[PDB]
Amino acid sequence: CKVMCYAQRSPELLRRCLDNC
Amino acid sequence: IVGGYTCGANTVPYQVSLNSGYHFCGGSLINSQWVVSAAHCYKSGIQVRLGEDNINVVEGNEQFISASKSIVHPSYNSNTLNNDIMLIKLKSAASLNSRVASISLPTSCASAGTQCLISGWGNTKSSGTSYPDVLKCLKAPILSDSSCKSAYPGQITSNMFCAGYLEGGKDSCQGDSGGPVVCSGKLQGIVSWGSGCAQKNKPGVYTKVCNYVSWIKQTIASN
Ligand SMILES: [Ca+2]
Repeated sequence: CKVMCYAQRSPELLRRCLDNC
Repeated sequence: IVGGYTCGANTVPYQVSLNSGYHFCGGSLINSQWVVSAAHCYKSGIQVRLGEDNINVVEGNEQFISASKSIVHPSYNSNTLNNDIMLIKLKSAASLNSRVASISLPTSCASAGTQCLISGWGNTKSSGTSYPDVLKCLKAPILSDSSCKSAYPGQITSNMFCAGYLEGGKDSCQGDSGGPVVCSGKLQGIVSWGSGCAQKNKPGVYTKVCNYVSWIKQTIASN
């Protein structure tokens, strides 16, 4: 999940995704 | 965009920046009132910024317009990034001219080998990070189905395609998401995801816009 978060093309949206996993 | 070049001011006239006190995604103007971007760039409080070049300085041809609607695909999956597409309605129509212009939707899908133009204000470094002031450009070919599938085993749905360089050095990157992939004058792709930026055997992966034409058209017509 988190690795895929990182895949999306540290900014807030990434951080959200990261937190959400 | 890693390994690309300075586009020149307003030479990509459908390139939009999405802004909420800062730049967070790009998108494409498809008519005077609607923008295509990535579903994964969904947020509240979006300002659409049209005919930008330098996104840190007011230079002359900008239109700042608030989104009145953001319609993320109903079947968007945050885990797979399948159906990674969003429509944004502008609160009012943009003024259209040479420096702000809509880009056509595809009438068929494109094929492997076709050259395309990918643009954005995303990071320019493949290790480390660096964000440009002005718009960056990259010419990149579409890759065969098998080469894409072979680069990302099990992750490529029928609504995705790869484009780029297997050898490294040249790719889209963080910050470019939502942005256009233009091939023979059509919006075929949307900057979506990839495994690093500009890594060998890890090309980029783009939302296949030709599968969404009817959806786009019908969503627009009903909103
Ligand atoms: Ca500007």
